[PDB]
Amino acid sequence: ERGYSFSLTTFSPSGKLVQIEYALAAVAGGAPSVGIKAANGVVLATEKKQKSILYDERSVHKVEPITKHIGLVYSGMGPDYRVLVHRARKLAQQYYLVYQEPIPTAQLVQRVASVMQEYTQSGGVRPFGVSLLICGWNEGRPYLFQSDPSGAYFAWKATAMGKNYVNGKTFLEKRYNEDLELEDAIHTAILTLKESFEGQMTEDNIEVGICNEAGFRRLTPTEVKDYLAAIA
Amino acid sequence: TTIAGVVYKDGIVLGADTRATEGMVVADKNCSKIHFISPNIYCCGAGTAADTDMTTQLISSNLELHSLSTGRLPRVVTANRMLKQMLFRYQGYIGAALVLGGVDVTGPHLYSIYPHGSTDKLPYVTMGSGSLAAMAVFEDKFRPDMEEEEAKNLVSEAIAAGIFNDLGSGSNIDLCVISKNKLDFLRPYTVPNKKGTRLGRYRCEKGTTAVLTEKITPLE
Amino acid sequence: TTIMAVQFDGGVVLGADSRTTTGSYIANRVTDKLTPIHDRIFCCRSGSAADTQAVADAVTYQLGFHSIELNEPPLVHTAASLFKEMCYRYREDLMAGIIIAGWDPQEGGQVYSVPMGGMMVRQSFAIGGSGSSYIYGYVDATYREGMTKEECLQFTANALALAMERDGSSGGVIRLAAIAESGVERQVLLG
Amino acid sequence: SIMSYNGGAVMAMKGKNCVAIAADRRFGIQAQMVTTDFQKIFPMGDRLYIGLAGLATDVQTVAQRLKFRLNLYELKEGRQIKPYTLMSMVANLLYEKRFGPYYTEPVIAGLDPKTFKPFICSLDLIGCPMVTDDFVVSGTCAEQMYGMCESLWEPNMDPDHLFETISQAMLNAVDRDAVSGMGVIVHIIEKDKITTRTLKARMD
Amino acid sequence: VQVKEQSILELGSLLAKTGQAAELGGLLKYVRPFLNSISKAKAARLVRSLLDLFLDMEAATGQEVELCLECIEWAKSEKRTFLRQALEARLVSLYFDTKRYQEALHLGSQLLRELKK
Amino acid sequence: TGYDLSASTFSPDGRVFQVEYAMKAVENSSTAIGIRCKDGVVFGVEKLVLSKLYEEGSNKRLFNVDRHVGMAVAGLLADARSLADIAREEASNFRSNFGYNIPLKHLADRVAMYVHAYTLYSAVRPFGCSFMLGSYSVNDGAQLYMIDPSGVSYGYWGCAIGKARQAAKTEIEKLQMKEMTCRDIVKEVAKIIYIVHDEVKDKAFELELSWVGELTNGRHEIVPKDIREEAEKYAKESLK
Amino acid sequence: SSAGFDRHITIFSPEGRLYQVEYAFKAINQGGLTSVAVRGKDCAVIVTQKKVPDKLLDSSTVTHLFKITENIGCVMTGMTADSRSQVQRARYEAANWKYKYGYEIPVDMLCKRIADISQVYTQNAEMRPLGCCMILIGIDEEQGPQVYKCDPAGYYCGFKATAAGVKQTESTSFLEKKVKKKFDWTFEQTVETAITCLSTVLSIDFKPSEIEVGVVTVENPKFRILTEAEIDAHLVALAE
Repeated sequence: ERGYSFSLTTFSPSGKLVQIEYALAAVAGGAPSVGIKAANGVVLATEKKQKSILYDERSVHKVEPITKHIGLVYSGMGPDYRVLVHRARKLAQQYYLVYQEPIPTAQLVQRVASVMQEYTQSGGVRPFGVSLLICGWNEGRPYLFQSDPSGAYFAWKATAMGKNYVNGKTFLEKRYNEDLELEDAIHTAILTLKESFEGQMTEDNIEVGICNEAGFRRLTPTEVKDYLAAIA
Repeated sequence: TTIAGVVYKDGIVLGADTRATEGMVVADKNCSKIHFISPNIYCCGAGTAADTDMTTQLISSNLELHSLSTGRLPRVVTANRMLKQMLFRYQGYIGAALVLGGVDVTGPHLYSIYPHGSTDKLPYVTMGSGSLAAMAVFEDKFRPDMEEEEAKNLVSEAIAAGIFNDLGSGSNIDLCVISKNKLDFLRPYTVPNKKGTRLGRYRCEKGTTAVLTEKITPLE
Repeated sequence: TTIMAVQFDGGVVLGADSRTTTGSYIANRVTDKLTPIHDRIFCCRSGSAADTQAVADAVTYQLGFHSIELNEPPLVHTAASLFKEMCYRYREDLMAGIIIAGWDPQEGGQVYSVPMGGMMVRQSFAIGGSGSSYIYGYVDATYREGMTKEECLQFTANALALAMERDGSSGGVIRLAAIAESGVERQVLLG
Repeated sequence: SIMSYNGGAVMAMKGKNCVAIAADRRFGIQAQMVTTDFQKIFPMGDRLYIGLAGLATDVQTVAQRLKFRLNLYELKEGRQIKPYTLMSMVANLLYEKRFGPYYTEPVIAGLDPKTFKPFICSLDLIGCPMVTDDFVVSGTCAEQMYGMCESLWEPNMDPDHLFETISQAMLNAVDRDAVSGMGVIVHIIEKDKITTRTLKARMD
Repeated sequence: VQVKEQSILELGSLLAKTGQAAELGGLLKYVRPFLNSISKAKAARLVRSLLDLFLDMEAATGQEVELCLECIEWAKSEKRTFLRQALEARLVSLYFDTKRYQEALHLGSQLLRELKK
Repeated sequence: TGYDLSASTFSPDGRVFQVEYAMKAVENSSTAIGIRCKDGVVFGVEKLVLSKLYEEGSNKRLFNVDRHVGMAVAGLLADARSLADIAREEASNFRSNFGYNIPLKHLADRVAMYVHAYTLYSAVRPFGCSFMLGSYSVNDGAQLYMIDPSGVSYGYWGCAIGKARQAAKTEIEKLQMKEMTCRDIVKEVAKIIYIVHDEVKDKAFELELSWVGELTNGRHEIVPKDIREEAEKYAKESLK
Repeated sequence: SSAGFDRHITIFSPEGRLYQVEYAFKAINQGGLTSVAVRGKDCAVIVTQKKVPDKLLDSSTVTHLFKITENIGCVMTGMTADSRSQVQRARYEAANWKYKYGYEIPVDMLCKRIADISQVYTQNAEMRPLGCCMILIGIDEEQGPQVYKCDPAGYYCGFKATAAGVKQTESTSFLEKKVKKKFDWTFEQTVETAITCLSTVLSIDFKPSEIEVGVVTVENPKFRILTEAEIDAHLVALAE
């Protein structure tokens, strides 16, 4: 490059930022996803489709692990997702080289959102088009956080993103209670993902990852075929 | 410091003592010199203490980073290639005499790494101060394709020769067996040397020490 | 350490000992002194151990990329140039003696010598290493121009056996390799 | 030597549900004392201390740099620091100065912030984290301190006999040393409270 | 554990195919504590499937409505939402098989006060 | 319009007009052909003289990159002398690292990457040049290559650059290519330059011929031009 | 609609889209070419025609079938100048996997490294996003054959049989009808379907001179470009 470095995101005359609001529009028209925190573990459930019978499902993965106990899904766009995965992978290593201890889940999200915000103020680039759902069972209590293209973190009990997320939002508002078990959380997570799905819900149309206090665990399609018997 | 390692018909047996001397004074009666790299690869270190620590944590970081990206399994030749390329870059100013061993998809592999960067692929290696004593037991007693109990008897014999015939090795024996599926890690394996008991009460009554100024600060 | 390379009417014949010392102690009884760079081009390294392993990887990297791009089997003289460029540039930091020998489709069998200064010269036969000073007289009275392959295998076998006997730093076992148009024939002897 | 330029002695001993730490009180230049109240034990929170010995420059510098990283750590998080994390933090700070190191040998002794479990460790001048279960020593008069604690240590010790043991350990080891002395301070900490006593030593 | 699961499911499928309800309904009364061995959402499909194989034997309504009230009052004690809803939906289907008049409609009004809520 | 200012933007249907604009800049230049016979490559450039306007032998477009490599540039002449410095500099570093002569397949690739690199950014513009690469080697025969301003570079037997592009290669393919000595090809080149470009716009024009092959031992040089001069004597035999 | 400069640089639209990248998807179709990839049970076929407009042009320097490593081949569609720049990146990072890691790179891991680079070109606004596609084949240990496709947006996935180029929606519609009927796939069963799909979509019924076949096999993992004779051998064999 040359030395331009001019930020292409400035304030509106109203006083809002324009490109971040447009980046949120790309997230809302993405694949639906749901995450539920249920007092012994946290369950991530995304919704994976294939436009043909020609694609392969053992290749592209949505639920992606980070350390040994920290999972991560998204709802926005695809190529930008893999960037900040590899960024967060290295970002958890400088914690572990220095402190010799697995990084707490709150400590990642402070660092990932700091990457993402500082990315928007600098010049020549667009913001990301990805929102995240990060979870983990650190120090007894499990956790569930959500980031955004603006770079703001939250702490949900149960949220949803992607298409028709407000419909899934009201559904969890009646479905979720003070506490459940892990298996009940999986049963209501498939229930809310079956809200806006299509007719074929096989072991390949959904893709589910959990966080035990024993650790992160990604579910193979065998159990998801077995657990979808009398689903929702 | 005395480390060794051998390849039997299925897996790999590693072994070390537990003693870190500082000059000519025993600074640690129980150290830990078998390090983690991956769920199928361990490593043993010798020479400088801190330089083997910070190196073997860096490579265990990168292979965890690599294998989580590929999603398959680490390989021992990858751990060999990262180490010899790093140590050669620092011109041998980092004292790290390693023994690398693990079981891949291909099979068991054993490596000796010198701190200038030269590496070897051997069926049995010894490093450290009491390495010349340990190589005497390996060469007099070795056959290809041993059993697991034959190998575990052999390495503990070689480490015990390093203890009883050298001043840098003086304590408990560690082992580690890495087969194709089983990972055994035995920190007390053999205690050859005890400590003699005390025959005299030396404790005086409480208040046998003159105190100038005391101070109490309560906590929560 | 003693390395050996003799060319003949077809390809070449390489040979080395296997004994790695750390000054008076044998750190390794058996050592692959010789290294496959490409499918028809070997080298056989001497001097330091960490240095020569470092150079032989980088040359294998650069020649491998160059030959895929050119989509042909490379030249032995091309590979000999790459050892020259590194060992001359870092002649203050490398103690390496390399003999490159390999078969080539353009020019048959070739043997080059890159000693510790960083020069390069084609020879009919070429020796090197710490034990190579003891067989100068034998290799000059026994070499005859126009040998077959099996004569060269017998020639390098007697030449390495003398230096292993007389030098202390050389010994172990003998590794041989015959590179030709057909294949690479590798064997391990004693005697 | 460079370690023998100012002198020093730091001992930490593990008790039953408590841990004690001690140091001497001398600041001098190779034969000539200057003051009698040089601080070598620094607080790093509650029920978690650190002692430093060696060169008096690197005693003061590293104790400030460690406090710099520690106050940032407890603000970016909500909790206090675990004693393993402090040991990894110090071993990072020493290994960064790999070629020209800080001439010091830190000794960490604290309790659990979650329970009362005691912890002791000591490091090299380049950061080898050696932990023990009985005692750690550091300083110029190191071998005399091994003469005491190998001979005077029992597993399950109330804080009374823990105080009486570490006091007789320091007073006999330091008074054999030439460049250490001029008073001994002892911090004995536990779950309830913290006791600081200053012993009666030879002032020569 | 699992070898006793497939042995009683073998015997449970045996009692259905032959055609006796005393041996089968005795088994359904027996396996009531065994429901607290598996997932609370996987158990309900099994209870549904065992109830259907109980019903599709012979029109003997002396005990069919009696086993239903046992399971509902068991779910009133055990407090599962999906279980009691699965039992009510079968029970009102049973009443329409018997052509009942108000108590079918009374019950169906009671569920809609909860189901759509 | 609106999309045709930078080399970084695409069109709404998906092309780049700045490359499209530079292609027709080369098209408005004089004619240069290149043809290989069975043991060499012959270059031919029609070169215009306005009235006097220079010497006899200024600003020749037959550059000489390597000892065995030729050029036949046409287009914007200032940028052509830049590529000749780049292609010269590339072959030298091949000689330095390696130490056999540069193959022509690489030298087409290594140059065309540098052409392609100027078609990405809004800082620089595309080159307005196009040219021929001719070599000969006893291990590889003769090869003839051809680079456009986009960077698309591959092999030909006969090509032609300039205004007379489709009009010149109409009759190149009428000849033979394998059954020809290049000395026969030399006078065959000169008629095609003499056939095309009637002197309606430009009265005076030169004819520079260059010639690498078996007879020149792989060394590239100009033809003996004032010597023996058999091209133009044979070329003007086509008055009817 | 258009806000700011969303038609020009890679920023967002008010509709939550962008436009430069989806212009680049139909920057392939100016190439005018269609390539088909089919994976069988123990093989992986790549088939691609070529158009030879000039008789004065070689039949050697044209074919898009490239060789990344000894066990990985590819095919390129889109424009040609952007294609060969993409291939040198793939050749370069395959070799760095050897030097860093020691073993041969998987065909899956290479598509991550390519799609990351195409991501960044989308990402920073002052550079062009390189419109050309990418299809790889190769044999993995304990995984069999694989077929992947990098895209100029920056995403990839595995496939069983998937074409690219100009004609996909007729070519993929035929391959779905071929796969979902659950037939056998051995070697020549896989090659014949890769021809007849490209035969029926293009509706040509050609002479064995335009297409090239780049099969890799479990028994022979070397990337191999088929001879024109044996290409004719398969074509008359499936002919009844």
